[PDB]
Formats: sequence, C-alpha cells, structure tokens
Amino acid sequence: SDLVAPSPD
Amino acid sequence: SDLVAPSPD
Amino acid sequence: LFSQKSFLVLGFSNENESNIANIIKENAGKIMSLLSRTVADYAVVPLLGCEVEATVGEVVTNTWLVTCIDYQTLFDPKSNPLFTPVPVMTGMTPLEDCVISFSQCAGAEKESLTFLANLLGASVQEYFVRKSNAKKGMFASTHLILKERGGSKYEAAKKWNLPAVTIAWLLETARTGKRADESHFLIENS
Amino acid sequence: LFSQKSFLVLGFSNENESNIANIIKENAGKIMSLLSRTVADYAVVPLLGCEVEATVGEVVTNTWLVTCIDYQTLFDPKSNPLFTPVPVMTGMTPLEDCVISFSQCAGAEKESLTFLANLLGASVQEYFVRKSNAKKGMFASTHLILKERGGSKYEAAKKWNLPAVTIAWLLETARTGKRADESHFLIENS
Amino acid sequence: HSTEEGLFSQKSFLVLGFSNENESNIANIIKENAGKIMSLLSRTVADYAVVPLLGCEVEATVGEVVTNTWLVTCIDYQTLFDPKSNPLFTPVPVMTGMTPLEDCVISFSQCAGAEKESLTFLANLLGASVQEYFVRKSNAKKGMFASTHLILKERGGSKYEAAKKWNLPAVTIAWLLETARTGKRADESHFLIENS
Amino acid sequence: HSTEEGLFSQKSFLVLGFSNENESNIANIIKENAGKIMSLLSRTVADYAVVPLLGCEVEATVGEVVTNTWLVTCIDYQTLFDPKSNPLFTPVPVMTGMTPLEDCVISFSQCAGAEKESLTFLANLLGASVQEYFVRKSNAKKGMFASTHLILKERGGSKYEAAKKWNLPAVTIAWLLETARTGKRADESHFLIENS
Repeated sequence: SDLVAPSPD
Repeated sequence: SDLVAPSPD
Repeated sequence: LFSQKSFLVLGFSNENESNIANIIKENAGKIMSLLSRTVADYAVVPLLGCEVEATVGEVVTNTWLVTCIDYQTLFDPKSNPLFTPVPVMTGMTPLEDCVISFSQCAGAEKESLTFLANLLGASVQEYFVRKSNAKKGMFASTHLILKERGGSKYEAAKKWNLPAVTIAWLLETARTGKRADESHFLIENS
Repeated sequence: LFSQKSFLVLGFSNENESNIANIIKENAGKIMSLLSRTVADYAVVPLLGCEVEATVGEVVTNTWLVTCIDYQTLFDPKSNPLFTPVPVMTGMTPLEDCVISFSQCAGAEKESLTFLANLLGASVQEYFVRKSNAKKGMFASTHLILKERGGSKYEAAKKWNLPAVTIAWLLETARTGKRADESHFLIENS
Repeated sequence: HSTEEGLFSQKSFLVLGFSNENESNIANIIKENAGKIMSLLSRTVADYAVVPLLGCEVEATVGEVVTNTWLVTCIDYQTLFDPKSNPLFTPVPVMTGMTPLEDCVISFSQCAGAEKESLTFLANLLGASVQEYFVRKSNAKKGMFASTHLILKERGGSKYEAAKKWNLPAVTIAWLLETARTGKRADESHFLIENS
Repeated sequence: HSTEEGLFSQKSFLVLGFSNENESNIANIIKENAGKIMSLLSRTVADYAVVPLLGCEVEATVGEVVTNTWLVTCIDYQTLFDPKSNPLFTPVPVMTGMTPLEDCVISFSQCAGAEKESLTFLANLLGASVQEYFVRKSNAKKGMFASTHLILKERGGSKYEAAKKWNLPAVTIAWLLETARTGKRADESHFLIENS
C-alpha cells in the first residue's frame, strides 16, 4: 500500500 | 529595479 | 489645544500611563483619579481596547491622541477606525503567509497598522518588492495596503499583478480572524 | 498498591484535582492539606510542571500516576522522562510543518507524547502515510517517533526514506524551542 | 542541534562600538544565522545590543546587552547560550590601566575558540604573556617559555595532570576575571581547580 | 596531538598585506605558538610568508607563501597541515570584478571555523549570499531565505541528506573555487558530491 495501519490496542 | 522603496518620513 | 478637556488613562503599564498623562497636560488637558472625580470628557485606552469601568465621554485610543497632537487638530473619534478600540479575534493569525507593505500611511496611523499586521502574523517590510533577494535581505511582497489610486507602490502592484487593497481589508481580517477576500476591497473599486 | 504513601495534588482545575485524589485513594494512598500536614512522599503535578511551594518527596506527573496504576507497578520516577516535569520553552512551535506518527507507544505515555507534539505545532496522525490523500483525509508523514528497531512503521520509514527517531528527539526539541537535528537521534544508531 | 533551523530567526540586533571592519563582519555573521539588523533611527527596541568584550555606550533601550564573544559562541555551537551562564558573554569589568599580571605566563586548558580568544585578550591587557603549550622549562633553542599559571575549567586532561605533576598553579577563569575587575593580582589559593 | 609541544617552534614568518589590526593579531597568534617574527630589513629568508586569502606582493625570498587561513587552521587543530593539501591554504586565484553567483544562496556543510570563514568570504565576493541554515522555502516571518546550492566535502550528514531529499545541487568546494578562478559560474554537474 501507501499507508501503514495503527498499533491496535 | 524590482523593488520600490519606502515612504521616507 | 486640549484646553477645558479632561481624560482618564486606562489599561497601560505604570510608565506608559505617566507618559500619556504628560502629553495630555502639555496640550492643556486635565488628568483624573481612580474611583474618579467626575465623568471625563475622554478615556484614552490601548489600541485593542481594554476594560472601561466608568461611564466616560468617548472611548479613544492613544493613536487618536498622538494624531490629534501631530496635526494640531481635534479629529472626531468616529472619522477613522483607529481612533476607537479595534476588534480583534484573539489568538488568530490569518495573515501568517503574507508580506505587507504600506503606502500613503504615516506617523501614528502607520505604527498602529503595522502593529495589527504583525499581531495577525503577517511580516511588514518598509519596501515593496516583487522578487525575494537574499543579499539585500528583502522578501517578495504579497499585499499592498493603501488609501488612494496612485503613487509608486500603486503602479508597482499593477505591473506585478499584486493586490492593492484598502485599510478596511486589514481591519476586517482582524475583526473575523479569517483572511478577508482581497477581491471585495480592491483599491480599483473604491 | 500505594498503601503507606501520601500525596499532594497541585496546579490543576478543581475538577481534575478531585479526580486524581480519587484514583490515588483507590490504590490505598493518602491525600494531604494546604499549609499542609507533613511533607508528602509524592507531589503529583501537570506534565509541564507547575509551582511546588512545599518541600516534597518526589515531584511526579499525572502521567507517572496512571502508568503506575496501568501496569500495577511502582515505577521509579527517574526511569522515564515523562514521569517528572518536562522542560518546555514556552511559546515556541519548532515543529509547525511536521506530521508525526508514533510507534510502540501506548496509554498514558502516548497521550502525553501527543500533547507535547501538538503543543510544539506538529499535527499527529494515528496512521503513518507517505502520500497525502484528500478522499481518506490523510496527510503525508514527516516523522516517525518510536522506541526500538522494528515493526510495521519502522520498515515503512526505511522504504519511504523518512526519519525514524527516538523519543529523545521530541523532548530535546521541546526543551530548546528549536527543531533538533534528526540525524543525531536516528533509531538506527541506538 | 538545529539541522536547518535558523539560529536567530525572528531576533533583532544593534551592533555598537566596533570598527567598520568588525561591524560588517558581525552584521554579516548575524544575517547568515537569520537575525535582523536595526537602524540607529529605527522605530523599535532591538532584542540585543552586541558590544565589545569590555563594553561601550548603549544609549538606546535594548533587550539584553551581549558581547561578540557571546554572539560567536552561539553561532559556532548552534546553541542559544544564556548570556548569564558565562561571565564573558556580557561586558567584563576591567580596572583600566592596571597590569597586575606583568611577570606571568599563562596557558589555558579546556577553552577553545571565541572564549579562548577573549580570555587571551584579557590576559594580554593585564600585562601577561599567553602561551599555547604548557611547559615547565624555558628552552631558548626551541623558542618556548615556561608557563607560570594554568587556567582551566574542570579537573582533567593533559595540561591539568601536567600542572599537578610539575606543581604549578591551576586556577578557574574567575581568577583572571577577578584580577581584571579589581586591578590587583588575585590570590591563586581561592581558585584552585582541585577545590570544585 | 602535541600536548605541550610548541607548534611552530623553530619556524620564522613574515606577515605581509594585512591591516595594522590583523598584522598584530597574526603576529600575536604566531608567537603564542612559538613562531618567530622577522623584520623587513632582516638578514635571512623567513620559513613562511603569511598573506591574505587572495594573496598580495611577496618581494623577498621566503620558503613558502601561505594564507592566514592556513595559519589559523594549523593553530586550531595543533596539527601542521601541508599547505598544498587544501587550495585555500595558499593564495586563491580570483578573476577580479566578476559576480557570477549574484542570484545564488549558498549553505555549507562539513566546513567549520577558519575554512568556512574564507569560503564565505569568497562566495560573497562573487556576489552570492551565504546562509548558515539549509532550508527549501523562504519564510518571511522567520527571516530565512531558501538556499540555492549546498557546498560540502563528503557524502553524509543532515544537510547532505536534505539536499538529496529536496533535490537541490550538492557540489564540492572546487566548484566555488573554479568559478572564482574563471569569473564564470561553473557547471554544477561536474562537481556533484555523489560523483566521488
């Protein structure tokens, strides 16, 4: 992608 | 020039 | 000049208060007390206004005082918007990317206009220029603020296609905290 | 947890003071008086510090309190720079053109780091991105702030050639009011 | 620590008391670091007046009076040093006309650059010779003179150990400044580097 | 690397072409480092003639003609640099009266002290402005101008990476010297820091 997701917590 | 001078006062 | 007029001086540091009272006395005006005597003919306040706790004759700015003394004429406070408190949306900097030069403005008026421009975030340069120059230390101007069609800087704004606008443009920007639309205030439409 | 420890709570609005005193009492700590009793073991203050008029045991931040309660462990205040007042050059916004995303930060630590970034003028986005996108409402990131070599965002910073820096970078920027040199704090040199 | 941040961005300076050459040199250095230069007839109060090490007249109101030693030190380390943190950053009090260090030979340790240049100026003004190298014996053939005093900032380093080993006085910068201030050669025993 | 060894022990110098102020300043610096100062009427040939960056007349035979840039650099690093190892250590050829860099704004990386001061002098002589900080956008409010060129010595460092990232030219010192020597703004593409 072009877009890195959250640190989910 | 390229540059207009003050309102001297 | 100010013979038979009386003044309160409010909102200033101790030093500036004493300085303004002295200028007033030189033009034959009288200075009043806290919990005060009578209602003063004029209250002199800072440009942006301040608290006015007493009923007073006309709330006026130090800009008005010095302009009256400079032209030795008692101007109506209603004749210029800088003679009375100027509404400012506190904390707003709508002109942060602008570079202003003034034309046809002098003395106290020019000082106050410069204060307002900087407070809103613009930088003010004495000279009006179209190309930044690192060696002479001048930045390209974005706006000309003036009063009349005419003059060197007017002509320059036309040659360089830069907006040349009325003082009303700056006061409305200050009042709202948003950059006014220059195209509603062009000097060309005045 | 906080059995036999006593606390002053200082510098907060009335509401926030009462809220922090209540959290302290739930972990068995005791809350002290003005003109005070004895010198408290801990004084809890805001993140940026405040006036501490009494000799006290350790000046600590509300960030320390919540982190201790969250991990149910009494951390040494010296073990993390956010557990004690953070020096901030007041009025300075050295990161005004930056866009930060954080990695490996959670809870109270992440909240405080975000507070500091915004106070210095940066905008903080939960997601780390390399190209602005109007439709999804995300702006390209300039900086990654993290703790360790590793993780999704670390790898992304490398692919996109964006600086990935330590928390020390932000605290030093805050302390001086000038953007620190990222190249002295790279995660790669840690 | 400042990348590509301007050091003096949004600060303004008067420069007073210097020769034409040093005036242009100082204005030029200030401008390279984003500072602004104000006029003698300017409307407003400058943030700083930059003056010589021993000071000069500052008649117009300014924010802080600072020395070029302060200016140059800030620019060299790209760090905004507090002017009060080192006594050479603001005018230095000197009893004019006194030469109390006339038979002394000083070497400095742990001083570099602008600071060292100004300390050397002061020692020469008080009548002393300043030598770059710290040696215990004059040697005519090699053109070196033995130093009488080491001035330094902290315990440690080659010249510090050499002064203990050769049993020569090692004193703080305050010793030199105190002598200049009073016009009398101060007592070395109050300023031993070992006491601190 | 020299403890308490004198840097210029047993060397002699003429100092030519400077003002009275710089003359005394240079003689004083030489003497602090154990060098000898010779007379205009002296018997013998001095080891060195110290001259301005652009040179001046040297009518008496001397060992090597060197610039104060060389002098000061040696003294600052307590290292005896070879005068041929850096082109600014001996007079620098300048086509007098040419301003080929008149619209340029230069920042330097990896240059410090005396070297940097002399390179800045040269850029101003050729008509350019020198800015301490390397930025890509002028900002009127903060008083900073965007730089047009980075001049540096090696690949690496914050300003190098910034010049690649912002796609601005990064050139060797030779570019600046070559322009001065010829009086025409030289071709940046022969001097990219990346090619070396």
